[PDB]
Amino acid sequence: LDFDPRDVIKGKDFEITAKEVYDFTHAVGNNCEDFVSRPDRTMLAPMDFAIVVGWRAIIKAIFPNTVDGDLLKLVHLSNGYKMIPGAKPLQVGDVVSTTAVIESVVNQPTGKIVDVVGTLSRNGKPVMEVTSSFFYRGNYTDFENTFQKTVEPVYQMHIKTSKDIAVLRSKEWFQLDDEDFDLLNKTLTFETETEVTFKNANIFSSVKCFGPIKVELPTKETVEIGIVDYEAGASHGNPVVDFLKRNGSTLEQKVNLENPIPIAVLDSYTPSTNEPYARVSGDLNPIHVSRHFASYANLPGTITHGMFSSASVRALIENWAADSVSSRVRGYTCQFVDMVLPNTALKTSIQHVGMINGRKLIKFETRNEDDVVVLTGEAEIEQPVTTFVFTGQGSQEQGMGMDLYKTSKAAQDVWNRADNHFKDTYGFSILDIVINNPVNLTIHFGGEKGKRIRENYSAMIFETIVDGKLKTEKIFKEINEHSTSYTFRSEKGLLSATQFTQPALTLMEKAAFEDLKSKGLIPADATFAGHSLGEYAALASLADVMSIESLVEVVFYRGMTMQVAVPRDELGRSNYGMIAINPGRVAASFSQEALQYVVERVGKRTGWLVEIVNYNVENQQYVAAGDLRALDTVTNVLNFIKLQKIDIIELQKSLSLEEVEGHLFEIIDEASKKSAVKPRPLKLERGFACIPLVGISVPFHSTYLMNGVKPFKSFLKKNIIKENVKVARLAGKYIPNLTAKPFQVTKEYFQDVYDLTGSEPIKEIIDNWEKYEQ
Amino acid sequence: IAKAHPNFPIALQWTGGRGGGHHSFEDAHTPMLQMYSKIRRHPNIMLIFGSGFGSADDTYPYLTGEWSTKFDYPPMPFDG
Amino acid sequence: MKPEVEQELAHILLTELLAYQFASPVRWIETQDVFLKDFNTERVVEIGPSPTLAGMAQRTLKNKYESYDAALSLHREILCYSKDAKEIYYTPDP
Amino acid sequence: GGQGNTDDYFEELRDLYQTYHVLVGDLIKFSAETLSELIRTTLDAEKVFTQGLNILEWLENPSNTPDKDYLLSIPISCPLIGVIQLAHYVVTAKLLGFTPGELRSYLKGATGHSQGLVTAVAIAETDSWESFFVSVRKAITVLFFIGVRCYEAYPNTSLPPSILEDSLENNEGVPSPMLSISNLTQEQVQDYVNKTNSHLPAGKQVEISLVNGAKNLVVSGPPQSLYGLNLTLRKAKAPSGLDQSRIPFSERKLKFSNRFLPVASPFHSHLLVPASDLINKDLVKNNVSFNAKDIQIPVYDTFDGSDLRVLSGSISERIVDCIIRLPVKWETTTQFKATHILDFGPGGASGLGVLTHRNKDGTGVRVIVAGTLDINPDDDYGFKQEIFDVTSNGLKKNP
Repeated sequence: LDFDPRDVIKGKDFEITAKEVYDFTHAVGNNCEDFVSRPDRTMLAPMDFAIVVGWRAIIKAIFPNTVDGDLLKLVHLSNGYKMIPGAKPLQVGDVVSTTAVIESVVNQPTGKIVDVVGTLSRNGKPVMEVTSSFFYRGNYTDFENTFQKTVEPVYQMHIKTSKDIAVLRSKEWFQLDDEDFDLLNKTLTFETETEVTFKNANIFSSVKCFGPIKVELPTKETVEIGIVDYEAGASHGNPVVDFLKRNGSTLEQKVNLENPIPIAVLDSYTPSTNEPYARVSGDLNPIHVSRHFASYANLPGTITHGMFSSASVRALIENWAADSVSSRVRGYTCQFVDMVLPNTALKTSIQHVGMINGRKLIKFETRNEDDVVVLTGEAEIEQPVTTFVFTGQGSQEQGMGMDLYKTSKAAQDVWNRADNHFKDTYGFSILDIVINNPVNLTIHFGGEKGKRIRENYSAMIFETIVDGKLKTEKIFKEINEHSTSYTFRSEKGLLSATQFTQPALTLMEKAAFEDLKSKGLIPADATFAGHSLGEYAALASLADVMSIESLVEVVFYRGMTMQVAVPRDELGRSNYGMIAINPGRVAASFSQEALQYVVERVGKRTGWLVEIVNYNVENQQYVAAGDLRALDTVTNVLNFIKLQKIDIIELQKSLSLEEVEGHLFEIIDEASKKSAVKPRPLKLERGFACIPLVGISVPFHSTYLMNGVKPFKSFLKKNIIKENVKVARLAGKYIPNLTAKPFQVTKEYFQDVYDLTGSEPIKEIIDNWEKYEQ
Repeated sequence: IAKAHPNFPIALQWTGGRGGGHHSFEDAHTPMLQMYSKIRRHPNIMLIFGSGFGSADDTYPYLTGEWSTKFDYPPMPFDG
Repeated sequence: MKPEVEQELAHILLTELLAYQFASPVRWIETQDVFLKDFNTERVVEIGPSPTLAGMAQRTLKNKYESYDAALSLHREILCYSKDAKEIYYTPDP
Repeated sequence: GGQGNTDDYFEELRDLYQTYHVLVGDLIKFSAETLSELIRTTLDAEKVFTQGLNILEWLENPSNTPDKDYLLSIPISCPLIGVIQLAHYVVTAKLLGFTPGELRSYLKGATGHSQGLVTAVAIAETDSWESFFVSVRKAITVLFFIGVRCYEAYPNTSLPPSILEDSLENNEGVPSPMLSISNLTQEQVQDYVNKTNSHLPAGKQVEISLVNGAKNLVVSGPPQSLYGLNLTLRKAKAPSGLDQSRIPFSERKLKFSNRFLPVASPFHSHLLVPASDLINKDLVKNNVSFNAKDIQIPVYDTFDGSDLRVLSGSISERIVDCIIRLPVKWETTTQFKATHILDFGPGGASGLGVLTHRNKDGTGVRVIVAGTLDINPDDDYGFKQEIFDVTSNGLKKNP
């Protein structure tokens, strides 16, 4: 008992044997059909097995002599787990190492509480944390070895005025690396961890407060600046939180749901005796087995184990809340209130009240037969494996999100930071675009702000690949240093010209997504993708690749680069477009290669441009784009061949491969000029299996635009910062559209993207791959 | 009907869809392939089978009962 | 490996991936599979203005993954943000 | 009858300790005593009977009975179904004043379902009333070691409620390790499970377990994967009251009911194969070993259909393989020519006898229920009394 109540307690290595959890699961009455396997293979364990492997280390903290306690009237108050995020649940082959450190020993009038935080590990890596709370009831005045230590709720400090940045460094515990840091309009959070040492019930003897100060980047990814550093003897409170109480808010990760939704009201049975559990848990506590002890402690009788009661109720939840998959429980905590006697039935409630970090916050509460509460706690329970797909262009409309923009504080903080940026950099606000799509938009170039904006318009350059030449040529030909205005033209409204839709769509999606992040609805292992425009709105929403101000920049530039490379008419409509082909309606046997046989001959024959741009769903959805003069030919040839049901597919079977060459050449050059009778203003119509796409007048995702990709790439290199991209939120969770395989930083992935695009940045990397080695 | 009248001969002319004239959708065999037992539990039912009969050889297997053999069933002979 | 050179390399890779994405076609087939076949997503959430991708996912689900999602018996749940707000907000009515 | 014909099989012991108490009281006492002795003498089955298996007190006060969650499990039921089958056998050999060997001398052959086949082969060695209890021991230990050596080979785990609720409105019960399919040929269910086995790995594949009728089949597998093929059947559903009466026959979609059999383990599958040697060692560990010269009446194989007199090695070896590994081809094992089938298995009016009747219906065989005393309006089968009628009212011959 010369044990130190301050040091950490080293447990002992416990290789899980496969029969230890088979025996545990039943002795707990854990009927959860998720944990038992066959011998000669490793087993999987319950989360509560942490206490089996943690007890011999956890309780060594209440033993040291300086913490003097009457072990008999010792009461277990609460127990919580925290499966740390990123680790797999424990398997039996795992030789788990445990380590426990006493956190705080607070001494109330009614006793003194000890809170031990054990941390179990395997292979060095921490696996899960276990918190617990005992209670030595009675009176103690041993303050000289009393100490409390807590983690405070992270405090946000939204600096707006200039006089607060003074009161901040007016303080001695507020210091940064560079006091010259621009503190205006930034957002400061305080992840602090405070310690305290008592000398009376209220008069502290030593307070410490520390924890980094972080700032929201333009990507809202917090980065540290400085370190809170406070220390004071003979305090009476803690100042560094008070100055954060009333000055700043509480960044509460727990977000309550709008209305609680009950899951179940169930019943369990305390065991016949406490001996079977006591033998498994290694807890030979004679309060639950013997009778000459429970009566010694004035107890109702040989009570159960409280920890058994926790494990049973947890098992009562994994089946019902986690649909009987255990890996979805990433944390669980529970309070003991009063005690229960064996062979008793418990009314357990299960309720969904909150959300955290995209995972469900399930409260529970167990009633006795007389319906008195014994257990209260909640669970860190995952959602199902989720995927967020983000839409593309062609789905824009009025007021899109402008309802949510009226509601979600965390959403309007996006449209604001966007238009304000556009208002000041291009004199042109989206929030006035979406709420009423205008037909034309003239940009005035007023005084100083005006000239500043006009040169900003003329400051963008459309490069073009011509024999390696990065040919610098002007985005805006009508602009010049003498223009005082500039107009935008579209007949239906500018939400039909991709010039402005791309930023509107990526905004609306990102502005609706980060509202979900405000509600704690996003997993850490969620996957994400986008259809042909939503890739940026996805990247920025999930991995925070770019600030919203720089995101809207590139998405607006993309619209422009797509726009200028196609000749529009007097009003700004194009001879190009895209079409949706459903190979199912033309022929029940219309293969994927049937489209390649039908349309490639159109392109090789008519010399025009049509190409199947998107492979959405096979034999059901393939969309093509390009020259409308050939697009309507590909339209009409299918509406004719469905009337004939001439399967080119069986022509590859019934006839030879090179006879059908000319055989379909006849049909195609016969129908090509038959359909070519079209006038100049080519208006597309829906036929048998062709579905026209409205608004879309540029044929994107075509080889026709291959020239304008090096300019974009060069531009992209400026806006996206390697510091902003985090590989953690990209490996395996991002599925690109260039490569339809999850984003992985591998050589073959580089070789996978290269051989389909023929780009030098990958050949120069794979040939210098030995930067892999350092 | 038969259960209502025990000693009153009532003949079931079970024809099948494959006959002439007015037309039923059912197959010939499968209804009698599983009602035969429910019938013979009444001795006052003459079971008669039609819909497609042209010679003795055509219907002889239905007369002896051999038709239900190729349908994996006890031989079930008909009454005409 | 060394995390920072990997940051560098991944930034390059993402850069060119978005770059040539401009003109190359969209292999939504193989994507629509891998996130629906390998990871076995239970909740696909279309974040957008109109439910185009939800309709695009149901018809590849019923068509090519009908025997599969039965042999495994998932509740493959398709939601757009537009039309399925209560199911994504977990605020259904009694 | 084997396992899975009724839901509450223990209720059939209610009457037996109640009705023929003066008659089966000694036998049930002997059986329960040797059975509890088996729990004590075996290494670690003290843990597999979580609420113990003292059955005698479960008889006087039903409050001492644990419910189906513990009562329907295999290591607790498999011996009890066998003792029920033996009790309905002793009451009639006794009420007919027959020593067991005397009654056995009457039959042409005896066979059992999934489970009862051990009871049949046990009866085939019985000669006297005192030489009866050694056979009772021989039988009941076989079923005790089958239940135990399986319940750890493939225990029951709690099914995720997301299926428990989604299966009820689909007009099904709690998914159990075996599922019964009617109105469907043996070729079509294979066509389907081949589609489902194509997805899942070997440890979750399913297979047909009981070719019960010609258009009545049972497949086994994990309750998860079985519910899965139950789903993949719903694409081939058609509600039974859809009135296809206005669409040609070949244009109709096959309607057929199905339900989960109240069982606790996938009999006649691969999931239990790892237990075969574990019981074979458990038997030779004890004295139980059946011989061909010891049986006089033929006993038929549920898998081959042949008599167990002729067998390469130990007969007791194929007996368990027919309950764990090999499927039962019930019409293949009913290739005998006899006039009456009296069944002592569990379930009575819903037991094996009724389906055997529906199979051998136009063959002129007359099944009688040797389990229950009741009445049947059309009298297609018989009951307790028809075993004991001395008038011409007992010898009734269906056509």
